[PDB]
Amino acid sequence: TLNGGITDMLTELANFEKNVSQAIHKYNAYRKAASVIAKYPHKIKSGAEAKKLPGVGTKIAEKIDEFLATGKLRKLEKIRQDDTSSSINFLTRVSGIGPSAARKFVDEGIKTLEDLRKNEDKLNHHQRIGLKYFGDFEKRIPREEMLQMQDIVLNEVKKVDSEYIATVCGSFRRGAESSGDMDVLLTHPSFTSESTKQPKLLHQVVEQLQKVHFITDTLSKGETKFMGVCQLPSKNDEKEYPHRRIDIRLIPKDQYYCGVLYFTGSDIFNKNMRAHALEKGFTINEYTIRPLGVTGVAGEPLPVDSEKDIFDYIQWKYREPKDRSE
DNA sequence: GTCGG
DNA sequence: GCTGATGCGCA
DNA sequence: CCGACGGCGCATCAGC
Ligand SMILES: [Cl-]
Ligand SMILES: [Cl-]
Ligand SMILES: [Cl-]
Ligand SMILES: [Cl-]
Ligand SMILES: [Cl-]
Ligand SMILES: [Mg+2]
Ligand SMILES: [Mg+2]
Ligand SMILES: [Mg+2]
Ligand code: NA
Ligand code: NA
Repeated sequence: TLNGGITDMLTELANFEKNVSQAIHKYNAYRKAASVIAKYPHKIKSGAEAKKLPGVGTKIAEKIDEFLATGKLRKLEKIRQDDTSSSINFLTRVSGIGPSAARKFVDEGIKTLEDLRKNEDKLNHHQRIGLKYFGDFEKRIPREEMLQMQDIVLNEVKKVDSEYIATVCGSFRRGAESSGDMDVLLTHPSFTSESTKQPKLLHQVVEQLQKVHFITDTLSKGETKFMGVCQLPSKNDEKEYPHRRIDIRLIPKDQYYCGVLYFTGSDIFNKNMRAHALEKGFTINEYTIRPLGVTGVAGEPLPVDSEKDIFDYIQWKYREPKDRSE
């Protein structure tokens, strides 16, 4: 892809800053730069050219000049040669191990997959599941499998209560040929911004998906959000499907459009949409869009009847989910 | 790391 | 138990 | 030129 060398380099640096340096704002700056560069319709041929883009400053331009001149970046060559950095970065790939736990682990001599299995006693439940399924969670999901997964979830939900509506969001909604995981937005008429006259609405769905053995493990679970593991059924003598990450959010029914916008993403698109909203005088979350008061405080929710309504308020033209990807 | 207050 | 902060995570 | 940068759910810990 166009400018793929550069957006790789920057993505790699972003990961280093988040996972090793624990410099989350440099992570964000590198990701914003990579993002704007990726949508730039011309081959970048200098740092001075790239610098004109929003989110590319002096230091990224210097890096782009080195990479363009040489085909590499010495900064990234040193990071790659540092075994400690590589170990720390690697352990963050385990679900439940973030940058702080990876460093502690590496500080205690736990550097490899082998080391983590010998030291299961130091891992919490989430981390144990992330380890057990490590290879499986590194794989993407063909859209073909996502369709089978959607079919099971929509079916089992319908059985619990035909009034539930479940929408598969994330990269799948955006039209991706493969997905990292499955994200399911759930609504039910008894859960609104006004009140909750039925308990256990998310719990009912989760336990039904457990009863039929689709959901296999739980990483975390509250009233509105479920994070776990699932698996498609396979045929006799066939290799098993990989276990897959699944997220389910229950959103108030009257807030469905803010919900589905948030959950459709991508993440960078959401952050750029919310930042733009901020500079247009609004604040957006998965529940509401509200006008910003002069005290800084947000006002009451604005009426929303579609995703496009949210785009209209901030004076963006409507982007279809397919155009919300990086 | 970038950009704006 | 709380509030507030941190860690890990979602898009 | 120093300090803000989307926004929040769940799990856990600190200091009450
Ligand atoms: Cl930072
Ligand atoms: Cl390189
Ligand atoms: Cl559970
Ligand atoms: Cl809404
Ligand atoms: Cl809200
Ligand atoms: Mg996803
Ligand atoms: Mg997900
Ligand atoms: Mg993600
Ligand atoms: Na710039
Ligand atoms: Na991780």
